[PDB]
Amino acid sequence: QVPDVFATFGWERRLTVIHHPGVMAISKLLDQRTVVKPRATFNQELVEEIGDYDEDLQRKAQVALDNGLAI
Amino acid sequence: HIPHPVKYVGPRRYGRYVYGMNRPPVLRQVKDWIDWTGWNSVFGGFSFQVAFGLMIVSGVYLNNYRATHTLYYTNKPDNQ
Ligand SMILES: CCCCCCCCCCCCCCCCCC(=O)OC[C@H](COP(=O)([O-])OCC(O)COP(=O)([O-])OC[C@@H](COC(=O)CCCCCCCCCCCCCCCCC)OC(=O)CCCCCCCCCCCCCCCCC)OC(=O)CCCCCCCCCCCCCCCCC
Ligand SMILES: CCCCCCCCCCCCCCCCCC(=O)OC[C@H](COP(=O)([O-])OCC[N+](C)(C)C)OC(=O)CCCCCCCCCCCCCCCCC
Repeated sequence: QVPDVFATFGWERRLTVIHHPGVMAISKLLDQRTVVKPRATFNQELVEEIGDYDEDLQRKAQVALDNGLAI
Repeated sequence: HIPHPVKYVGPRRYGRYVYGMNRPPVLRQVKDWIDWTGWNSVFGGFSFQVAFGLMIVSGVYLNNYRATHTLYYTNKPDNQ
């Protein structure tokens, strides 16, 4: 059984709603930017477009794409 | 307004600039630029001057040349 919780947002002007305890835990976990990290996945179409702005990144991005890495 | 699609049908990317190689002709590039930024501004911006210029310069023929042969009481020379 999962209890409902109050989730509040804002510092001086605070808005309160009801929310899921697990969903709030995930939300705060994703706010730990140093721990949980976004990672990029490429496709050949977008790797080619990168070269128009950074040639070095295109070569490195190609390596990531060839190995199917989320990096 | 009425939601509509982007009307630009030209090339979305020329590729990385490499000492100006493998790029379209200059006039093609100018046309693509105006296509990309909209012809409505070009027509709107130039419309006022085109209208004023056409009207003033049209007087060269409508007000000056024609008029030289407009006065019906001028072709007649005196003592002739
Ligand atoms: C074999 C051939 C033989 C000969 C045959 C000759 C036949 C005749 C030939 C002549 C042609 C006839 C054509 C007839 C049919 C024309 C159909 C047509 O296409 O017309 C529409 C065409 C364009 O209209 P449109 O389709 O609505 O425009 C489309 C837009 O793209 C729509 O897009 P938009 O609306 O989004 O447009 C952009 C818009 C976007 O704007 C906005 O978003 C709205 C903004 C509104 C508020 C603005 C805020 C205030 C401004 C702030 C910025 C200020 C900057 C400047 C500051 C200046 C400081 C000093 O921006 C603007 O337009 C305004 C902002 C840009 C800057 C404004 C600058 C100031 C303007 C006001 C002053 C104008 C006067 C200046 C005078 C000089 C200086 C003192 O208009 C014309 O062509 C004009 C009329 C033509 C017919 C009358 C001609 C009469 C004279 C003919 C003589 C010809 C010669 C005869 C010789 C005879 C010998 C026998
Ligand atoms: C004589 C007295 C006056 C002298 C002073 C005149 C001052 C005005 C000069 C304006 C020059 C503006 C230069 C812009 C910078 C261009 C940079 C460049 O190299 O771009 C390359 C770029 C390369 O393209 P790109 O890589 O940006 O492409 C973008 C992406 N796609 C392909 C999707 C579109 O191409 C261009 O040159 C684009 C700009 C073209 C702009 C043309 C403007 C013309 C202005 C003069 C108007 C004349 C009107 C005459 C009467 C007409 C009557 C109807």
